Amino acid sequence: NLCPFGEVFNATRFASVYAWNRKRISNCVADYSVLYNSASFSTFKCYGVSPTKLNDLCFTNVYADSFVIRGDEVRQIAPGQTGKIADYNYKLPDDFTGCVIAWNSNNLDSKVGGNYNYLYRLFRKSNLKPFERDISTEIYQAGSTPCNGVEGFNCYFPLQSYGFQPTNGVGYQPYRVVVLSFELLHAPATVCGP
Amino acid sequence: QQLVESGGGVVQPGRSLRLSCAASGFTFSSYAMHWVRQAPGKGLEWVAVISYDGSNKYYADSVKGRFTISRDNSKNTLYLQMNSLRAEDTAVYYCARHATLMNNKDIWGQGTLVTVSSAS
Amino acid sequence: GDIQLTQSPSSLSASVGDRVTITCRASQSISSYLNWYQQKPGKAPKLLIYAASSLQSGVPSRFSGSGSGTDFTLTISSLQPEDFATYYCQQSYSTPRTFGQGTKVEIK
Repeated sequence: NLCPFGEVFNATRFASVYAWNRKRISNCVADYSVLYNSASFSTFKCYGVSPTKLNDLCFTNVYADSFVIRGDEVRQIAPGQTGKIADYNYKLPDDFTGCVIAWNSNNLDSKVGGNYNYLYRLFRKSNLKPFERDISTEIYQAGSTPCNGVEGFNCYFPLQSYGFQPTNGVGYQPYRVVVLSFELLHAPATVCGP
Repeated sequence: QQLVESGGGVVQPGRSLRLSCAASGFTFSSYAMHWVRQAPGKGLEWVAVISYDGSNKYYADSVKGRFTISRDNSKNTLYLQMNSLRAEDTAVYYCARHATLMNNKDIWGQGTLVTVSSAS
Repeated sequence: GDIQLTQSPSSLSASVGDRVTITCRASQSISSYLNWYQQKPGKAPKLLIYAASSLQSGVPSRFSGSGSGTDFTLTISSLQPEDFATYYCQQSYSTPRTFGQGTKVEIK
C-alpha cells in the first residue's frame, strides 16, 4: 500500500485541541524520506531511537493525531511537561515513542477580520489522562456554588478561542502540530518502510 | 454566525405558541442559549435559559408562566412554547447568548413580535 | 430574592466628542459579571464590554469599562456621531439575569 501522509500532512482542515482528530494507521508503507526532505517545519523532534534510524525500524500500529495550537505554547507539547495544552487539552504519556511534528500555517489559519474558529479547554477539575480528549463542554464549578449546566458565579465556561490574525507577532502564529505515536505488540509490523 | 426565528403573530390570551429559533455558522450544541423580551419603549428583560451541556431549564419568576424550553440540537434550533398568555407580554423576543467572562459569543436573532390580544 | 440593578442616569442627551460615564450600580457584590450593549431602537443588542473590564472586536477604545463589586462604569470617550443610541448593562452573576433599564445617549 501507501500510508496517507499526503492525506494527513497536506490535509486541509485540522480541528482544535479540545476535539483533536486521531487516525489509526496500519497496513501500509512509510514514506519517511520526504519527512526530512520537507524542511519547511519549525519544530520537528523525535524519540524512541534516532530519526535517521527510524526509516527502517518499523511499527505495528501507529496513531496519527493532529491539532492546531499557538506558537508560544508548543514547548508545552513535550512528553512530560506542564502548561495548559498538556494540562487540560492533550496529554503526552509518561513513556512516549513518537515524533512531534510542528510547523506554522500562518498563511492559512490566521485570517483578516479575525480567526476564531479554533478553540481549547482552559479548565477541568483534574489533570488530563494521556491521549484522552475532552469534548465535554459542560460547566465546571470552581467554587462550591452549584451552577448546574448554565453559567453563573464561581463557575466559568470551559472552552475559549484563540485570537488569530496575521497582525499577530511570530510568537503568536498558529502551528499545525501533528503528533505521530508508535507501539509494538504481538501483532506484526503492519506498517513498515522499505 | 446567524440566528433565525419562528413567525410572530397575534394570538388570543390563555393560548400557546411554540417558538422556534435555528442557528447557523456555529452550532447551538456546545453552548447554552437564552430568550429575552423587549416591549416597545421598555428595557430588555431576560426570560429563560436553556443548558444543553447537561440538561436544565431556568425561567424568570417575574414572568413565571411555564414557558417551556427545550431543543432540537441536531437542527441547531430551540423551542420555547408560549404558555399561559397575558397581554402585557405583547413584545418582540430575541434569541440570546451571554459572554460569561470566557467567550465572546453574544449573538442575537432578528426579533419577532408575539402579540397577546383578542383583537387581531 | 432577586438581584436589583441600578443604571444611572437612565438617559443623557449629549454632544459631539463627550466623555460620558454611564453608571450601572448593583444591589449585591458582583465580581465582574457585567456587560454593555449597543442598541439603536430596532436593532440587535451589539455587545460592547465583557466582564466589565475588557474591550470587544469591532469596538475601539472609545468605550472603556471598569468597576467591580457593586459599582460598574461605562466609560464612553470621544463621543462619536454613531454612538448616540440606547445602551444597556447586564449581570450574569446569578439566576435570574436582569438587564439595566437602558441609557439613551442622544444628540443635544
